[PDB]
Amino acid sequence: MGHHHHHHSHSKYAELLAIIEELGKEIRPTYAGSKSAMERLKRGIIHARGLVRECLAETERNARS
Amino acid sequence: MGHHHHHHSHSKYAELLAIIEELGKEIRPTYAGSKSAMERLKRGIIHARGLVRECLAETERNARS
Repeated sequence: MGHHHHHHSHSKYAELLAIIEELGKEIRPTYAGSKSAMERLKRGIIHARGLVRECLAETERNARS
Repeated sequence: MGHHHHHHSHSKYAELLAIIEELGKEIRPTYAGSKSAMERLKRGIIHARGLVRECLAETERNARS
């Protein structure tokens, strides 16, 4: 419990969270046949994957894989 | 052509990738008005969001600001 998001600092993670919390909102209008919402949904989904691949290229070498 | 992934390292980022790319598909049946699809999309998004908070809070202890 705590309706108080952290501010978007210079971080893959702060942005990655900010994207995915947005994408959950745009499900309702996308399902309701709204073409602007499905665009925002897709836009963030690809943008999020971009941060995940930045984080993977880093953390996979930093792990042992 | 970047469909080939790496062997998923024991990490939430690897699982996170697998979710978010699949959400890219989930846009199509959700927008179509499939009630099963909006539930898959949302389930994936709240799961993904949880993974990001786990690694964000951990990087909050690691990195300063």
